[PDB]
Amino acid sequence: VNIPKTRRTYCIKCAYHTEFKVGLLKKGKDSPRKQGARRYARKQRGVHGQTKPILKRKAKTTKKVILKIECTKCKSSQLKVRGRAKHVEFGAEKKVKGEA
Amino acid sequence: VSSHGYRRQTRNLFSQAFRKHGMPNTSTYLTQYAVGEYVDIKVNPAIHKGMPHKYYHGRTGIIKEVNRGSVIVLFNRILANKTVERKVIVGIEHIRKSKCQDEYLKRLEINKKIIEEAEKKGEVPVLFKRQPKGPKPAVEMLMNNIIELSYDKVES
RNA sequence: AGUUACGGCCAUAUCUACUGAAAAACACCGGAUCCCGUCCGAUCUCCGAAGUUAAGCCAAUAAGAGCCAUGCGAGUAUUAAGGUGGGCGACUACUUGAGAAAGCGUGGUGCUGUAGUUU
RNA sequence: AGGCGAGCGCCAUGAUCAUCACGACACACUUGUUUAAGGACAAAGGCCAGAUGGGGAGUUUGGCUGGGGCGGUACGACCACAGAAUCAGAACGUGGUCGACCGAAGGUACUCACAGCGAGACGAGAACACUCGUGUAGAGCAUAAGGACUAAAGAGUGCCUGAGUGUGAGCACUACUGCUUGCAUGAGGGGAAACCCGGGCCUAGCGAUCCUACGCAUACGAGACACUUGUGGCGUGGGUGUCAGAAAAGUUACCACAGGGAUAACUGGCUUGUGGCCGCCGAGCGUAGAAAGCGACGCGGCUUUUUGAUUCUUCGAUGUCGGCUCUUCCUAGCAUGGCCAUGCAGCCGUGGCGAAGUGUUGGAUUGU
RNA sequence: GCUCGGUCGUGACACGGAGGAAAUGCCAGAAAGCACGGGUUAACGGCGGGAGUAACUAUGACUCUCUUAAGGUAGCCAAACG
RNA sequence: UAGGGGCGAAAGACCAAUCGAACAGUCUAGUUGCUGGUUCCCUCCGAAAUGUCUAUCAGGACAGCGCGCACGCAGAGAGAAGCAAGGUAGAGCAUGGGCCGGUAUCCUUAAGGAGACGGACGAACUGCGAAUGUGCUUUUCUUCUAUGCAAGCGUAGUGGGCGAGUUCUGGUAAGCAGGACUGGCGAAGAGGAAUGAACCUGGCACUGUGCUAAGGAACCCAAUGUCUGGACAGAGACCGAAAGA
RNA sequence: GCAAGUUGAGCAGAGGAAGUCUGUGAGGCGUAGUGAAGACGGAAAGCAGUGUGAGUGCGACCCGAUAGACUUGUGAACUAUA
RNA sequence: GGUAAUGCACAGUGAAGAGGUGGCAGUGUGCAUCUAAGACUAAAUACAACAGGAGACCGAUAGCAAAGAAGUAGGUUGACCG
Ligand SMILES: [Zn+2]
Repeated sequence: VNIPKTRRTYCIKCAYHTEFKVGLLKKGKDSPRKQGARRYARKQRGVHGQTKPILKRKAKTTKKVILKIECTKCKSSQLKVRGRAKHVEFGAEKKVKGEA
Repeated sequence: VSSHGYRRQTRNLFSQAFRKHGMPNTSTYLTQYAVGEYVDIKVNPAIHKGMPHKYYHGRTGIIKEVNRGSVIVLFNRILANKTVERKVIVGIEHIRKSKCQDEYLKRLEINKKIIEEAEKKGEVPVLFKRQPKGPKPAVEMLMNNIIELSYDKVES
C-alpha cells in the first residue's frame, strides 16, 4: 500500500480546510511512575514467583495501519485508521497505466 | 452446514424475471407517498442502496415516516413466542402502493351518505353489510330439449 | 386527419426482403473564418442554402420467422382429506374436494397524453 | 609554570588525594610445633547482587467424536445444493472459499463498447498492424460461489482526496461487529446544472474487563500558596484462531477412589455386504448334436454354520481358547437299502428321486 | 555432555559522572558464566543408495554416479534376536 | 540406625498378620457438577425433554411451556370476501452441460465431415406452472363467546426422550444414525385385536335402570343363521421372488 | 400502628423485679434528581414490626472418598544390616 | 484497609539541640498542633476447675462417655482407646 506524504483536509481547531503532513504513528516508551507500573513492581517484590499472566498462544500476523496527521498552521493532530496491511510505503512513484 | 450472511439463500429471490432486466421505469420515481398509506415491498435487485432484509420481501405494512428518498414502515413479527414490532427502512425503488384496502374504501364512500340521512329521517343506519353467498336459487324449466347421457364410451 | 418537439405503458411496437408518399415540416446536403475537438472538420462544434427525394423517419405488402390473445389438449397429468381398501414389495384402485402444462388449430400486428404546424 | 601544527588538540614534567604488587616487623585471627609456630594472609562468620541448579517442591498436560487412541476439524466467518414452492430447519452430508489486497482496483463528469464470424490489404506463414459489415453479451467486472450491470457498473480520458467534522434513530434471533438512514456545519470535491460522494457494484477478510501507548479539552489535587511528577473523562491503537477471551509436557504392566450398561472386549436379538448353498435363460463345447454331461454374458432367491455393520439387555461381576468325558437333534445323503437316466456291453462309474434306522476309526509335527 | 585455554564482544548490584530547586530517570563501569578456539567413545551413543559390465546361461572381481561425522571391520545366525 | 527417614548379595523387598511413603491423635462434621435414602389425609389446577452462551457435552444461567395473587377487559389455535409473495409435483429440453442415429442438400475426399430432424437426459439445467401450506385488510362479515380471557409481580420443575401416519438425507441394509409436519405413550385407566407402552373403539368422582361402538355369534365363551358362485392341496382361514406347465 | 414523617440504639429514673411503666437522646432511612468531577437542580409515601415463599455465607436435607498438613507423641519383642 | 510506604526487623550509613506531624512522590516558604528514643497508675471490660440460685430444656437406645465400686470392667509392645 502506497500513501502520499501530504493531504488537504478539514482542521477542527481552525474550522476550515488546511494542508496536513502525513506519517505513520509511533509507539512510545513505558513510564515507571504510572499507577499500573507501581502496583506491579511492589507485587513482584518478595518470594512470590510470577504474579501476573503472560500470553503465549498468540495467532495474528499483521497489525492495523494508523496515520498521524499534523496541521501545518496550528500544529494540532488527528489520528486516521486504515485497516490491516503487511507492508506500507510513503511517497513512492505513481502506478502509471499501460507499462511495457 | 449453512452460513448466516445478510443475503443468505437468495438465489431465486433477488433475481430479475425473464426479459425484464434493467433499471426502473419513470412511474416509480414520480409516485408520491404519505403517512398512513399501506404499502407493499418488492425488492429490485439492480438497486443496491436502501434494500430491506429478505424476510420482508412480499410483505405489506403501514407508513410511519417519510424522508427524501426513503420511507419507514411498521411490521409485526413473532420471536420467542411473543409479538414484537419492527421498524424497517426502505428506499422508494423497492416499494409499490398496496391494493389491500380497495373494497373497504368503496364501502366507506357508501356508508358516508347513509350515516347523514340516518340523523335526519331515521335514527340508525342500514349500514350496507356484505353477506356470504346463500342457498341455490329456484328455477322454472320449459322441459323441451332433453339431452340423454350414457356410458357409451367403453374406454379400452 | 397525418407529421414534428417533449412524453406514458415498454415487440400487437422486433428482424428480413420489396413498394408507395399532395402540403408544410424532418432530413440528406454546401463550407471551415472564428468558439470547440480530432492521426483525420468522418464524429463533435460553428457559418450557411446551390442541389435531392436516392437514403433515413412515416406508411403499405408477405399461406414470412418471432411476439400477443383465444379454443382445444382435458376433467387428462399431479394433489388435500378418509377406511380393519388391495399388494411380499415396487406401488396402486375407490369415496368427498381442488386442478395443469407442452404441442397443435384459429385470429391479431401498437395504443394513447400535452403543445406546435399544414386544406 | 614547559614545547609542536596551518586559543585549539597533541606531544613534555612539576606540585595535590586515593591506589595494586613487593618487602619487614608483631598486636587481631589460626593451629596439642603451645614457655611454640604461622600471620593481616588464611579459615570461619554477616548483608546485598549475578550464574548454575529434576538434588528437591508445588502444579498443569482443552473440546467434539457411530467407545476411546492415531487421523480430520463438522471449534470463529462466507456463497451454492438438499431438507415434499414464505422464513427457519439436523448428520465426521455435498461443491468450494477466508485471516488479505489496492493513491487507485477510492469519489465524480464525459466518451465509446466487447468475445467472435464473413469479405479485403507485400514482405507475412495457423498466429503481426490497418479497415468494412453483422454482433442481447456468446466478453469483461483484481481475489470463492451466487446475484447485478449495455448511449454502463465494462474499456479509455479529465479533475479531486468525502478513505470530511459534530451529534441522533434503526435492521440482521443482535452484545461485539457489519450495513441502512436523520439533522447541523466546512475561506468541501466533481459537474453547465439537476444530481452524487462520510472507502472498495452487493452478500466474507475479524476481538471484552483490568494494564499500557497516543490524540482531544473540561475536571481533581488532602492546613495554605508556587512549580516538577501524578490521578480523572471521551476516542482510537498494542490481543486473546480453544476466535462471548485460564499463564501449562509425559508415563504407570506397582497402582488407588467416585461412578457409568449414557460406552468397548463374550452370548443373544435385528441386518446379510462378505461367506456358503439353490434356481431361471441358452451363446458356445461335447467324435454328430443347445440341453448324457456342461453352460459364458446376465437375472431372481434362501441360510445363519464365516467375517463385518449397529449398541437394545448385563460394569453393588452371567468365569474367557482348545482338548477329555457324555447325551440328544438337523439334512443341504459320504457308506449301507429300494429305484430313474446315461456318451448304461460286462467290470468300474456319472447325473437325479423317496429316505436320517445303523455307521463314519488308529497315528506323526503343532497349545491350537 | 564433560574438560582445557585465552577475550575480540556481551554480561549484575555496588563504586563513579553530567544535568536539574530536588525526586525519578540518563551515561559509564562490570567478576564468574555465555559466545569463540582446542581435547575426549572400556562418555551417551552412531556405523548408506542407484545404474551398467566376463568366449551358453547365471553371478559380477571391474567401471560410473549420488551422498557423510563415519558408511558395520573380525566373527556369528531363520539363534531365548527373521 | 526412625518416616520424605532407615535398611537392602536389588524383589520397590522389609521396618510388630499394614509399605510405589508406618502407627497414634488433631485440624475436620476436609471436598463432592457423582451413587443411595428422605416419615399424615382429602380437594382443585397441571408440564418439559427445545433455542442462545458456557475448559461446555452425566452440570449451569437466560428465554420458552406450570401454578398462586390478580389491576382490568371486546376477543377468538374456524371459515368467507378482496389482496400479496413462492418455483416443489407435473410438464419441457430456446442460455449452459451432455448420449445415439440421420433423407435431400453441402464440403472435401473418393474416406470422412456438416445437416433442414427424430429418439434418450441433470440435487448445484428453466421458457411454463399446480394442490396443500404462509401473510395483510374488513365484524362497515358469517359463526361462537363470562363457570371466559388477563397486563404486572413472585417463584417451581424441565433442558438423556421415544413411537405411529405422511415425507426426506447418509448407508447393501438394520428393532441403524439424523431432520420436517399432525395426533399419541411419557404422565392414560376401561372394552377389543389369544398375548403386546405407542394399533381399533373411546378419556375415568360414586350408585341404579336402559342402548350402542370396535369386535364377535358350531364348542371352549354372552350371541347364528340364510342365498349365489369358486376351490381338493394333510390346502386355506396366518404365510417369499424371477420363472413356469 | 402512625404518617411528611418514623423507630424497644445504648443508657438513666420508678418498681419485693431476667416481666412491666416513664424519660433523656444519637444515628439510620424517607421527605426530588443529574454528572467521573468542578458544578447544577424541575414528577411519583414512607418508617418500624409479626409471619410466609425464595437467594447468598456459615456442618447448612441426611450418610459416604482416594488424599493434604501439623506435633518438644510412639515403634527394630516380627523382620533388614553393622 | 494504608494506596509513589501502615507498622516491625537485619546490614551498611548515621544527626540537631532544637526537633516531630497535618492518610497523594519532590523542592521552597509562611500557618496550626504536639514533644520520641526512661517509669507507675484505680474504676468501668474477659473467662475453667469449685460453690449457690433459676428454667415454655432432656427423661434411662434420651440427657455428660458415665442416674450403682465410670474414665470403671476390659483392651494396645507403645503413644493411646473404651
Ligand atoms: Zn489547524
